Amino acid sequence: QSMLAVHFDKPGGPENLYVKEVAKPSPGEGEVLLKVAASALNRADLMQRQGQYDPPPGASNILGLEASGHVAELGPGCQHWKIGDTAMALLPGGGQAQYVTVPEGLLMPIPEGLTLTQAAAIPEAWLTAFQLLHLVGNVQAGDYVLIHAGLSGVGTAAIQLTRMAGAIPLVTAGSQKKLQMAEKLGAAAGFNYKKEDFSEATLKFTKGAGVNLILDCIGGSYWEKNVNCLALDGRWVLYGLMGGGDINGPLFSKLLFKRGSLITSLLRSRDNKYKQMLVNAFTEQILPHFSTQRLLPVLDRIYPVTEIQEAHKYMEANKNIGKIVLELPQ
Amino acid sequence: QSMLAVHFDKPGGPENLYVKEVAKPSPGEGEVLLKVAASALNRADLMQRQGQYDPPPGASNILGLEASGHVAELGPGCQHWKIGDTAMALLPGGGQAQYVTVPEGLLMPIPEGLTLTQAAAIPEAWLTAFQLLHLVGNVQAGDYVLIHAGLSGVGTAAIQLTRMAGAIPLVTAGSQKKLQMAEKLGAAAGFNYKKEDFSEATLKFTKGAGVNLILDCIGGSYWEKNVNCLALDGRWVLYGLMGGGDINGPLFSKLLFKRGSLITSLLRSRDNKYKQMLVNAFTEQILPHFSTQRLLPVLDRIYPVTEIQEAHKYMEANKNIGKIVLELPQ
Ligand SMILES: NC(=O)c1ccc[n+]([C@@H]2O[C@H](COP(=O)([O-])OP(=O)(O)OC[C@H]3O[C@@H](n4cnc5c(N)ncnc54)[C@H](OP(=O)(O)O)[C@@H]3O)[C@@H](O)[C@H]2O)c1
Ligand SMILES: NC(=O)c1ccc[n+]([C@@H]2O[C@H](COP(=O)([O-])OP(=O)(O)OC[C@H]3O[C@@H](n4cnc5c(N)ncnc54)[C@H](OP(=O)(O)O)[C@@H]3O)[C@@H](O)[C@H]2O)c1
Repeated sequence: QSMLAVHFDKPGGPENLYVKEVAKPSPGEGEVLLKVAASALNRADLMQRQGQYDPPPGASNILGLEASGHVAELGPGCQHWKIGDTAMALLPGGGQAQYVTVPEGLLMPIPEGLTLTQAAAIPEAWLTAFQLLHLVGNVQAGDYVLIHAGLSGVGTAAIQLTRMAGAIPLVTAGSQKKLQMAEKLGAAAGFNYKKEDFSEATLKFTKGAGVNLILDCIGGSYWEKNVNCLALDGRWVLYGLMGGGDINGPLFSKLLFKRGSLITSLLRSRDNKYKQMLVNAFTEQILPHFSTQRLLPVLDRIYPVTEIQEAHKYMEANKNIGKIVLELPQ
Repeated sequence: QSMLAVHFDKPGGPENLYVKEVAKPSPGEGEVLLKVAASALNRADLMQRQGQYDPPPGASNILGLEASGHVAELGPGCQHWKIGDTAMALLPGGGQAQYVTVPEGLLMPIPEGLTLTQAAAIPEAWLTAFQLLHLVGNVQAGDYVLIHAGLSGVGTAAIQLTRMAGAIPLVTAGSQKKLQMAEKLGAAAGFNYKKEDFSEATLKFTKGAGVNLILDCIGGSYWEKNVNCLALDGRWVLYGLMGGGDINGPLFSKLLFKRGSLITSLLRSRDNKYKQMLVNAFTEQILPHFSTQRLLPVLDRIYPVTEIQEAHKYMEANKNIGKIVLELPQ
């Protein structure tokens, strides 16, 4: 069989996005085929669509870093999961489509009480936020954590995970509205990067001690401000370059002066061993809290997958607060 | 009593250095007074003398980040150490003098068989190298470790400690001679930063995988080269800014692409708790290997403390291979 999948022939704007009848993949050894109910947009999608962000080698060229669905088929050497079981997955790509193969290790249960659509807002944002906060930035209770793009899907995951880890989430965002949501999800403070200097506001908030952890998906444009409000021994976790990757200035002096760590994370390009570790770590540590202090997947808009174009337009606009989810015909 | 101590009234060149009769300090609570036999030069001394590098608050304004000597007196509340016991210490300053107080936790035994003078070449270089390699850069067996200023005192410590940890030390240095020493101390490779591009040579040596750990005391001037030859997941340990602290270019893109960590270490500015931890860690893990695969303090020149001027001149010249040690009249 073939399947319906989000597709763009040439990179460029959202205009290039359509849904196409494409080859339904086949489970290789040790993976399941997920019949996707929903996949969410990630920023990676916009950049991949723009042709800046080629997918990882081995990963499928189809958009979609995550998917919730039903275990359709099973590859050889499986393994726990039944054919029919609803699950969500972190994917290296291929989620904005009706099927996607997933190594069963990365399949996560859909938390009791959540819809497939809500669950589609979890894998990427939350495994990343979790990766950033625990594995990479090593957040401890009492840490002040500065979360940029606070109402990105990752941002909104991070705010909550920061709280869950007993840490103090400070967010930035470019919208009055977004900050309000951030506060509603647990942000101890929200700074509007268009309206004030988040560096001076953070030091204010932290009584000059600064932040132990910066989750930075902006990078360059925010670098001076970031190192400035970094605490001594502060982990500065760079995981996006929305504000460019260029640096011009005394980053080394400034970072060294703060005994700073500029730790970079990518998750998409990681190997299975790492993702399974993360996903096992996440499944044990974080996932159960989507049912219970309860973790809330933050969905902004749901689109049918045929409206991928308008979904990308919408995220390109930075209008979304948390996850834009795309629903696949079944 | 007063004592003879290295001193500079105004910062500037080595010309400003003399030995002066200064106040002999008094052990505060929980510290010992060390009668210094030898102290070594560190680069910190040249910068402190130049007035770039003020000493830590609380620390003495006298040069000398280390000292070997004899426990002269004991403060109240001691934790082990007797008055007369020979010991060496990591110091925040005050070592290039006839006495210096030290929290007994930072006093380390002088390895059986080493002279006080040789021991004076250990604390700083080796506690730093150890800090950099284990606590900060977390070296594992099999790691390729790129050590810049390979025949700095730290460099020469690091080469050996890298080997001890089962890691592969690659060094850079600006001297044909220095590389030879580096090889003699265990450097798997030596690159001459004046004669070749250490980035292309390192990738060559590492068959394109690059280095898991860069001990970088140069920083800016070497940054492009450094991130270039960094391995995936590579810790880039910045602990000096000899080659400037300015960055101009896509460090973030390049680092993020390598899932690099730019981790900065300072040791001088650390609190006692940290230094004791480090020193206990070092004393348990590394110190015994100065007697036994045997760790060799690398002394280049010994000067009497009255020749501090010529010692600083000598280090300012980058002529030293390993530690320039200064001996104090007794
Ligand atoms: N490397 C990894 O492991 C990994 C994994 C997943 C995602 N990411 C990255 O994490 C970030 C968010 O991902 P997502 O898909 O959840 O994001 P999203 O849903 O697109 O939200 C991102 C938000 O970034 C903010 N932003 C954009 N440009 C900015 C700028 N120049 N300065 C300040 N803020 C800016 C916008 O909100 P406001 O301006 O209103 O706050 C935008 O809504 C992206 O950089 C993405 O590339 C990284
Ligand atoms: N932050 C900390 O925790 C800490 C603690 C102790 C020391 N340090 C730092 O570690 C470095 C070495 O300390 P040390 O006292 O052992 O050093 P040292 O005895 O002075 O040796 C340093 C060597 O650096 C090399 N060098 C100088 N400028 C350079 C440049 N622009 N490019 C490349 N190489 C250059 C020179 O040798 P070649 O050019 O011939 O190789 C020089 O001999 C210094 O940067 C010092 O500040 C840091």
